[PDB]
Amino acid sequence: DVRILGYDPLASPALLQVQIPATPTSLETAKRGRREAIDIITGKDDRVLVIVGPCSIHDLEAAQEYALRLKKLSDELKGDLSIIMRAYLEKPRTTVGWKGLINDPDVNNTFNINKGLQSARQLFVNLTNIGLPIGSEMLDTISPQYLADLVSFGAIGARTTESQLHRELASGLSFPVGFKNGTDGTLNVAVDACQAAAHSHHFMGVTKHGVAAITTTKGNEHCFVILRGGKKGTNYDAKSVAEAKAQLPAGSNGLMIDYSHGNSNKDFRNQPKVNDVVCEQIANGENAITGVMIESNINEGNQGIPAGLKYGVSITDACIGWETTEDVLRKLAAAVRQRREVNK
Amino acid sequence: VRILGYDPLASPALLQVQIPATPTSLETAKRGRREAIDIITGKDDRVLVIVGPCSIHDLEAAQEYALRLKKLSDELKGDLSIIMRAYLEKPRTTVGWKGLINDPDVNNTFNINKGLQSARQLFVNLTNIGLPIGSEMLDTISPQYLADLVSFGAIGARTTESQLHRELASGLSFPVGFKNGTDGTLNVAVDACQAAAHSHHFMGVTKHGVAAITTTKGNEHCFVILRGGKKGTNYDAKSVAEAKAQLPAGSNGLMIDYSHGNSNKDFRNQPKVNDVVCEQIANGENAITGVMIESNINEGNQGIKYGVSITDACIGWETTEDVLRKLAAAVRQRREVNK
Repeated sequence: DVRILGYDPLASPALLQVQIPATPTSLETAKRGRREAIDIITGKDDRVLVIVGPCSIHDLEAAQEYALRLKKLSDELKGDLSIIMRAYLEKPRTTVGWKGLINDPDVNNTFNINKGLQSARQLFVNLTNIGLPIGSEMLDTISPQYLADLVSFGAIGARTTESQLHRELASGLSFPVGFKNGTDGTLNVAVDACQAAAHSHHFMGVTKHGVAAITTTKGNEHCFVILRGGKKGTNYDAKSVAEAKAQLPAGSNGLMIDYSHGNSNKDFRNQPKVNDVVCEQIANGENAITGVMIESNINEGNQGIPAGLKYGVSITDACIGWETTEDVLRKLAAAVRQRREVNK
Repeated sequence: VRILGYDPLASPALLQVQIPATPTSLETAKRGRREAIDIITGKDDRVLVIVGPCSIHDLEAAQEYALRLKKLSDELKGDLSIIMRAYLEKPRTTVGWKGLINDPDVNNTFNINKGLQSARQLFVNLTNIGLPIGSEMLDTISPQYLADLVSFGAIGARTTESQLHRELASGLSFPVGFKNGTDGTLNVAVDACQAAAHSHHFMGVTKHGVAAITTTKGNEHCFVILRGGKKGTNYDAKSVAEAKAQLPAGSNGLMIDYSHGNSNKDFRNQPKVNDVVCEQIANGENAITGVMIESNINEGNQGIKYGVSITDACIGWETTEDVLRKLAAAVRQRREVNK
């Protein structure tokens, strides 16, 4: 313990779950989000699954406002799109920086993780309680025990798609899991991850009672590849999509395309450009594209962490604002309708 | 719905009572760390060598290997500081045998409590003969059971980018080598060393086997391991010059893995990589402070024979002697250059 400063007590999952119960609405919402997401990625439904919302959540009330606008849009476009809100609680850093709402809910380097788990769970109940399903990046392998009952979708980030621990984690999650392609822009690691996660694994993990035990998973048949560009370039276009389709094994689920990150080339204004190219593929009969991801907030851009934060603006990566989001989604729903025409 | 179930797990503290370190084991681990630190931080002009099997599946074969390695270590100690690879955890490309801890019987029964007892008994057995050991830290819970015996940890190419493994390293009491990425570039290993040098706060399992919030202090003894990848091998002078060019101030010396990416998928290339690395060292390259060698009693591998790897192919004992004696010579030559 030369490099361990200390340990602080942590409430168990079971304890937090009693303290912050899911409402029946929250639970039905999470189940429905899972059902719709499965039906889409497995080709039973010809709608597109859309994971859309903030790069990260740092503000429960602004997250609620965003959610109410998203749910309204989602009610309008539900013939064409199954919408899940990005409610991301955990942020992998290039080196160091704010890791998200759980790790440091006060965003002031006090690292009050019990309050962070309380805030995260309260947030997930608040969003799902209005009938809006949520998804998050599953970065921590312990935190999902606190939150999994409320979640309809998990992502594994580009920096952890290759990680055996994250493939083991995904193999035991009760909802669909998207693996990002690697930061270098190649697909093989995400295809490999979906294979690995489809198998049962045995590994040490923390239970609802907060104790380590040996977990046996069943394997998760609802993992899919997310194309998110990378060093080798963007990969949302028809040729990259064809390339991806060629690498997918029998039994594979549909592809999801992330408009942001590697596919935006360091500029949120590019998300609508990626939309137009993806919509052209879909409208013209591409059925292997079953999902998209969009980094969207109330207002566009991002800001520094100095509290004196501007309302409704990301404190991590730059997002498109709400108004651009509505345009992009209506455009995407139009493309879904056209694809239906092509398929008849 | 996707959890079949949970089986009880002995706590780290329990297993530490059940399989105690000897005083020699503890001293050996401490010495291994001191020596590795002095090398990677430039205090000592010997080279640090992490050498031994791709993986351990057989404690008796590992012991006989250790006894040969400890004897060679005593011969070459003015020039090399040797730590044995005792790798218990193996990351797979998709699926396959994950190593001794996960499935000690190698038959898909997954008796993790027995794997942890075999792992700890193995680590005691090796350090008890005065030979320090090192392992890849894949599992973030496993180190609680074994850390007192370990002098070096590696983070594999597939997990150098993972925030969880950078957090882990920041709290380990020994030097940690981050492998470069599977694409063959070093940026992610440089970033990882930066990240692991900082204090972190995260949920982790304690010695009593319960989850708690850990605060780490940061690990200043992390270094980059050059291990090739898609982009090509990276053990040559140009690769080393490019690597030194991206190291921040305060960086530790580089380690070169002779195997994996650097071997073009062919264990017989490790002595060729040795020649090229020796030539740089002998001629005055002081940034190369460590090497890593996949070595066993007998050469090659086998699919799932005594002294032969069941994972990646290794060089055999005799080749290993020759490689390490040549390396030692290169170290002596570098001392001459630096005068």
